[PDB]
Amino acid sequence: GNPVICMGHHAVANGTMVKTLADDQVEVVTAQELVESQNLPELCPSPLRLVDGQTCDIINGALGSPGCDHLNGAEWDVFIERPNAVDTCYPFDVPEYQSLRSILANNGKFEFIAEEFQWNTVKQNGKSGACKRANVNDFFNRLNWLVKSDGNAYPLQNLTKINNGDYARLYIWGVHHPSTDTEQTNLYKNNPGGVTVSTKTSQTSVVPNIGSRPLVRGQSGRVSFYWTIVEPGDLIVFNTIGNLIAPRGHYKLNNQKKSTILNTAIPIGSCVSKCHTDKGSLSTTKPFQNISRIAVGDCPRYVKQGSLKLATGMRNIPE
Amino acid sequence: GNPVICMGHHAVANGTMVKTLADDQVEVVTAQELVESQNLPELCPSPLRLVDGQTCDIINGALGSPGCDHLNGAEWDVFIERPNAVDTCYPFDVPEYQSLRSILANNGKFEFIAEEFQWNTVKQNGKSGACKRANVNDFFNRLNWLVKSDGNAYPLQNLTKINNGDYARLYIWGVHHPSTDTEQTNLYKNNPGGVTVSTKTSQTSVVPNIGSRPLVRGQSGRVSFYWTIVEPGDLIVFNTIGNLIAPRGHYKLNNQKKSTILNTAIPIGSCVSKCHTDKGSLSTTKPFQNISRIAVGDCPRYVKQGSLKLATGMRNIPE
Amino acid sequence: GNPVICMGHHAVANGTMVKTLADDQVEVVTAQELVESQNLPELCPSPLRLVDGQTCDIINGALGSPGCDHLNGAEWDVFIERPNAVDTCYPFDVPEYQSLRSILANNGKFEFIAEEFQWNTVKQNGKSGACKRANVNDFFNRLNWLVKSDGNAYPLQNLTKINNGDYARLYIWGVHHPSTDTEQTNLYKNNPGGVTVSTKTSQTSVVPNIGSRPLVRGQSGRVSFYWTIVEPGDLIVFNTIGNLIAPRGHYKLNNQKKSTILNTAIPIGSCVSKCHTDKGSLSTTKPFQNISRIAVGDCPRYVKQGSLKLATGMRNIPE
Amino acid sequence: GLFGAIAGFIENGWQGLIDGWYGFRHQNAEGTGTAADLKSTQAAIDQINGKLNRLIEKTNDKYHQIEKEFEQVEGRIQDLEKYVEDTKIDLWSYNAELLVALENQHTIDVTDSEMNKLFERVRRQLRENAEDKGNGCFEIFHKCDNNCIESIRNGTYDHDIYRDEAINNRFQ
Amino acid sequence: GLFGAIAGFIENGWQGLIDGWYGFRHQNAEGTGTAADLKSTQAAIDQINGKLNRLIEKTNDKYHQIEKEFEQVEGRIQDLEKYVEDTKIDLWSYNAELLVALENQHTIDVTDSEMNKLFERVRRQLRENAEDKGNGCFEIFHKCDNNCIESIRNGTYDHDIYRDEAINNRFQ
Amino acid sequence: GLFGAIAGFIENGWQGLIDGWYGFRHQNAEGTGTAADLKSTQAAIDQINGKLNRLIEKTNDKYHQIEKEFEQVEGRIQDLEKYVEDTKIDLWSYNAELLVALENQHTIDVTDSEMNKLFERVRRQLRENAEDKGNGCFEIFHKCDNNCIESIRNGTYDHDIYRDEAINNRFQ
Ligand SMILES: *[C@@H]1O[C@H](CO)[C@@H](O)[C@H](O)[C@H]1NC(C)=O
Ligand SMILES: *[C@@H]1O[C@H](CO)[C@@H](O)[C@H](O)[C@H]1NC(C)=O
Ligand SMILES: *[C@@H]1O[C@H](CO)[C@@H](O)[C@H](O)[C@H]1NC(C)=O
Ligand SMILES: *[C@@H]1O[C@H](CO)[C@@H](O)[C@H](O)[C@H]1NC(C)=O
Ligand SMILES: *[C@@H]1O[C@H](CO)[C@@H](O)[C@H](O)[C@H]1NC(C)=O
Ligand SMILES: *[C@@H]1O[C@H](CO)[C@@H](O)[C@H](O)[C@H]1NC(C)=O
Repeated sequence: GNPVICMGHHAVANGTMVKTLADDQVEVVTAQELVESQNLPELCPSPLRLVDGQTCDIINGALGSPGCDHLNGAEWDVFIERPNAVDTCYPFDVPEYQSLRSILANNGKFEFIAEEFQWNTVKQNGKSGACKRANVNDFFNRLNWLVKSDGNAYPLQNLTKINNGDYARLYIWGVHHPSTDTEQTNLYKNNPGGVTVSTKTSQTSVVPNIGSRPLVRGQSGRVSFYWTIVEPGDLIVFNTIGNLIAPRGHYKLNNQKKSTILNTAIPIGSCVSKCHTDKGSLSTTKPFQNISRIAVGDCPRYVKQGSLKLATGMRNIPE
Repeated sequence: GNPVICMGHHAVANGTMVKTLADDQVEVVTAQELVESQNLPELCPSPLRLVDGQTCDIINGALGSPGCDHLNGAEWDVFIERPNAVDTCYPFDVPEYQSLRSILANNGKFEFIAEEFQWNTVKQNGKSGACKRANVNDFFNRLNWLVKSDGNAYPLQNLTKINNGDYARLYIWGVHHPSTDTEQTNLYKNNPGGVTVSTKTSQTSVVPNIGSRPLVRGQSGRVSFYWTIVEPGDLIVFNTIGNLIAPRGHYKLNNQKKSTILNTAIPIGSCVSKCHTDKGSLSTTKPFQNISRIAVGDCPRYVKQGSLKLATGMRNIPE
Repeated sequence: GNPVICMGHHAVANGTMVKTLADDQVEVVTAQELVESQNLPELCPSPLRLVDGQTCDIINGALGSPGCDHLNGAEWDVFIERPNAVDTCYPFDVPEYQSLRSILANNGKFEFIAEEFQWNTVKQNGKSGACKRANVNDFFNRLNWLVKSDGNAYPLQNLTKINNGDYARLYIWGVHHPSTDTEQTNLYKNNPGGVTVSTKTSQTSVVPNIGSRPLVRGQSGRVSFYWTIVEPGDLIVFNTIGNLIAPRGHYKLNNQKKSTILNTAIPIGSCVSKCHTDKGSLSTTKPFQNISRIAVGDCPRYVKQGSLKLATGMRNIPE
Repeated sequence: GLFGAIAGFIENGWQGLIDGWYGFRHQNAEGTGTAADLKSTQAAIDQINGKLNRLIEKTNDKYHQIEKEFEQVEGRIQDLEKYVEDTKIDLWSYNAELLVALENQHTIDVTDSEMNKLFERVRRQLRENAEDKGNGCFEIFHKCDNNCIESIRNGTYDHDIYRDEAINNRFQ
Repeated sequence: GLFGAIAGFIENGWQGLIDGWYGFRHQNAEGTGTAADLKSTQAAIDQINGKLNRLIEKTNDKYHQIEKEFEQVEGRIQDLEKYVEDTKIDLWSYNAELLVALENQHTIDVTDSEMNKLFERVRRQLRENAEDKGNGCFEIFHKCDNNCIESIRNGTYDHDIYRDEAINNRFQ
Repeated sequence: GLFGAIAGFIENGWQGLIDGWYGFRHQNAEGTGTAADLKSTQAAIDQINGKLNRLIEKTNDKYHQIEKEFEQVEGRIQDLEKYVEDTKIDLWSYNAELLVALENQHTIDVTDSEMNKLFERVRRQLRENAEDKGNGCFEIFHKCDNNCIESIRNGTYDHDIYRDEAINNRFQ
């Protein structure tokens, strides 16, 4: 009555600490980190379509500022907008800036469809020294600066586009704010000016505001940009007695808008990944990440903790 | 040393699959589905008070458009607004549309209290061909279209209502936007027009905007509707030199606003339920539902999964 | 074969009821309440910096209303704003009231830096009977009421401040709305008036609105207050032909804005606590509280339940 | 499960056991029989119905909320409205997924445990008169007629009655 | 609980056991006694205080948030503000409800388990010298004076000392 | 853990056990040996890989969301945007913290349980031929050569072969 058989389990020299409900440091044999805390120093151009705006942010890209020609026809899942982007045209603002930028980014493409607007008497294609292309005075190539005729005339404009296509149209137009009354009359005869753009169910009316603004690229005037969306079976009416920065057409809107925009300085590389943060792409299978709340694509969920170890083994009690 | 007694458990031929932390398909003897994935093809008029707007959405109901008379005095927990509703009056917009609609729906009743406004010199009760009732030219029956006297006069209006009641008042008023300068002078003499409505602590000032809009029921003009809330112990002042679409009184506001609105085409039936989705009422005790994020009342919580089985029995190992 | 040894556990006469997954009333030997449901009848001035606005809310404190001098130079973690606060100056509104109040509170200090504005021809330091200090007609001491010269003149103002400091500046300015055309011409000659304030990248243009408002402290006019933020390396331009309620300088903005505001009538006492509700400070280690969703500081998380008992002992089965 | 009875040393369940969750199956000189055990069955049922009632509990009584469907994009405020609802839905879906997995994990452990408690109860009644055969069955080392079997099932079995007979059978 | 000791084969607790959570109660020729078991008591206390410290842990350090009380309705933005806070509160209330139910379920299982580990420890010390009576008690089949009882309680009991006497008492 | 085997009556693990999680260590007249137990090892591995796969599961596929970084304060709408994201992050961080603590608590109990099931399996095979020494080891009361030891490890050990020899050694 002397043989012995012992039942037991494995152990290693040094295991990993994990937390339970009861204990914040239990040593187990193996564990798996669930928080991704490393990123790639680059954005992966695959399998998502990235489009690099480079020196143009997406508003300037949409307006057609100098340097933004490379974004013509561009299609994207994620628009990569650079923080060191620069204004290269006439000084402007957008009253609902973030909303226009959201709509543009979400839509996911720059597909511009030109139209001819039969403007009456006024001179078209007004340019500026603040918006040089090649050198040589120019303007937003999606906009049309209307100024008075050589006979010093600017009559009421009353123009209509009807949408019989199968897609909603995005019209971008602007209103010019002169510095002085003299600047006003020199450009549009009348004083005050005014614009009214309307669809069947909506409208927008703007009174220009004359006054001295800070000098920006040798200009104290400002343009304020607006937009109008024209559904299939709807139509748009342009009404003005001055100061209208007219559109040269419309952007096409996808019925399904599934795209977005990411603001970062990170370079686009050659790797493959479906998850992008403003610090770079993540290449991981972990369920969580602490790298950035700004994340786009098929990503781990963002959390505050730097580490969360899942036990994948029994308690480690060596000897 | 030969009798035997065996301890055991039940089993059935075919059990149900459930998930655990460790296993996504474990067979157990019985289980209970926790996600409601069936709805009724109707809305239950009990025990919640539903009010069917039919051809009038709630804005048109509040303004008093033709066809909306059945909503007078109406009281509701949930306002049922139909997607095939139609405008039947003068073409209008509401600058803060969703906010007015929210306030109306939340308040939960259409209790209109008429007041007489001692308007000076101007002609009242202006009507229109775009707003036919019975045929015969009419208007929003809660609004009063003020136009110039027959002596071609429209003097400054300066009218005041004081609130000495025990409830907050909702005043709905509008501003007319003519198509042409001729239309402007033909209706209100002056040019420009203008309206200022104010309480002790707030105000709203509107300059009419003249211009051609798309033709809607034979009209290119527009009315923009606004609102003012007058607390007990406060008062409201109407100031105008033209274009005011005056109120005929005020709506009563409940101190406690507990109601809402549901947009759906689903017919109201005869069943009993306290939970309504835009697809119909739910009749269930399950804690979750995957039918619609749009749910009103005493409802299961909405989730993405189509099924979640709770084990209500032991593992099934038959033979 | 007769001695006995028994293994057992403790018990008490009456234990505490707790909930499990399976049972909503299990008696255990001891338990710990996790929901804090008691508050102190006071706010603790330590270790957070509280500043009592007393009779001035934070907007009035920023403008420099009569009675608000005690808030000059004030620095806070939490601004304590009293519900029985009173307007003591010219009747005003703020178009984006909550946003200005948020910015002020978040910034966490009232550090005003005076500047001299070289206004041309117009008379400065306009005062009012609705804004008595000591008795004797006065105004917001951070604002400068500009009125026409004694020679009945109010020329175009064109003034510029440049920011070469290391902090962003907050400029608060206003626009006066007269009751009548006579009031307008009596104060600012011209009719209409108008103001344009602009930075390099933003702007704000206001047209005054003439009309009768309810009488408030013997006034039917109103001032509308606006604000402009001037980043380092930016500049601000003031443009007016009338009605400008000018600033006397700017407020300093912290780069890091970490403060907030709490609206309550609760008195500040002498206790020590880092968690404040609108009902008073909490002094607790519990993880949850049911006292108020309005909580500031280092607080338990707010929950709906009045009690949640954590078992800290075994089941209680006495005898 | 944690105790290794159900789908463990109990090879399988009994489809013939239709009036209980747990029970007894015996063989003696008079014949065979299957009978349900009420106490163990009821203990399992109570714990499960208890989960059920705590589960099918809570309100969600909501009326005026926010808009959740949109014809066309508007920008900033609509983005936030969509992001808020999307965030809510993901968090509640996660709660439901985890809840059911936890409850089920626990339910299986509870039923496995109740099976084991029943077995251990009977082992303790039998004392030295029987041996564990390893399959959830006890070999009884004395004649045990229908009354004897029933006394085991209803907990009135007195092991001292049979101890002399059983000890002698086990060890000689 | 899962092990069926507390409120199981241990019929009830001892109100007289005031310096421990678990312990020993004996009867021998010299008299009776109750003594606390330190190791099992401490193991249960540690696990529970461990839950406690992980629970009474975490910040919630918040300053500038959003408005949460409103005099009058405003519409769209106020609706969203109310819906966001209402969503937050419901989710945190659910977290708290579930947390406490899980912790308590687990606490009861931990204390039941520690009771069972103590019983099993003593069973293993006694080897063939004793028999489980079924109520958390062992019948010891040899004279066991106060020193003998104490050697059991502090784990120095040597079963070979008494094995011959105990075997003879058990089986003859 | 709940069963008190690992870091319990099993004093420590075996660093030499490199081809399994659980196993056998014996001593007989021919020598000593350590061998892995496949069934218990595989049962533990399966349950853990099962957690793993349910964990490393789910999408989070999001594109157009809301702004989350801001140059300067704007007021009301920016406050809400920040408060919404901050609320989301806290709730998901809490989910992750709780999840890992629950899973780990459960993983430790599962591995402790599988250790105990292995021990109980072998106890049941040995019947009356062996006694629990109290440290996860059985004293075998008969000659047991390498073939005999292996028959225990692969579950073909027939206790009736050795019962007469073992009973006589145990009790005389
Ligand atoms: C021009 O405006 C008139 C009314 O002023 C309107 O009847 C007509 O349809 C408009 N035509 C175009 C081409 O806009
Ligand atoms: C993420 O966690 C790592 C450690 O795992 C830490 O070094 C890093 O700073 C964290 N990143 C953050 C907090 O943004
Ligand atoms: C009319 O306006 C004058 C000032 O213009 C004001 O004193 C008076 O109270 C107003 N009366 C009414 C009835 O609105
Ligand atoms: C809800 O789940 C059912 C299955 O239970 C599925 O058929 C249905 O499509 C789901 N509804 C959705 C996803 O809206
Ligand atoms: C005044 O305005 C003129 C243009 O109207 C501008 O050139 C000048 O810089 C302004 N000066 C100041 C001091 O604002
Ligand atoms: C908080 O809970 C207590 C009971 O613990 C209750 O009396 C009190 O009314 C609650 N406070 C609330 C619901 O605001």
